[PDB]
Amino acid sequence: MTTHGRATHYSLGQGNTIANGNCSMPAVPADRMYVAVSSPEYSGAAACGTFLDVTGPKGTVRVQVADQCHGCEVGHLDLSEEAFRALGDFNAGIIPISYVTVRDPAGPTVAIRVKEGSSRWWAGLQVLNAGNRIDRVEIQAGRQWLPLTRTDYGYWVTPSPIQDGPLTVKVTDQYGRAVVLPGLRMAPGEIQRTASRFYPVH
Repeated sequence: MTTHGRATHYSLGQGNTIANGNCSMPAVPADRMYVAVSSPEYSGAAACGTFLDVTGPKGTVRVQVADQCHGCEVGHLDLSEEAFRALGDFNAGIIPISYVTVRDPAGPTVAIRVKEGSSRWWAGLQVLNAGNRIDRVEIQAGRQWLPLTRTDYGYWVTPSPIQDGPLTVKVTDQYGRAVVLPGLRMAPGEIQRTASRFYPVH
């Protein structure tokens, strides 16, 4: 589904090592290709981590959805300066664009970052590199599953305490595909990379 609209530009700059953009990314992407999307498209942070292929005057660039543009209408992207320069003249100010959300974008394996401050009492998890929208995130409780609550800042939080010991996390994407991630540690701040993927490399 192609959206027709416009792009302006902004910058998160260097960023920090904790939370970048409303999506609270661990880092500004190294290629500096990212975007802030309108509140409806941000969709309570459900758009976080997804990718847009944006077509402008000079060609097409892929950007990671990393932020919310509160003042943007639907169809109006706030591109990183770097993405904007790739599509148009930097001094243009605003450029016409068309864009689509990328299905199953190439990328690394799934990772989980436990939010700083997390404990058995209350914890937050961020899912990295799912590629598409995440429908739900669950933590194992015995042989049941405790469902997490999607925050509007890129994490999933516990509605009630979790069990001690290694965490097993189940992540189901918008297309019903699930990954189960065993052996995760209560390691706040750490990016815990796994072997799991929702779809293959090729």
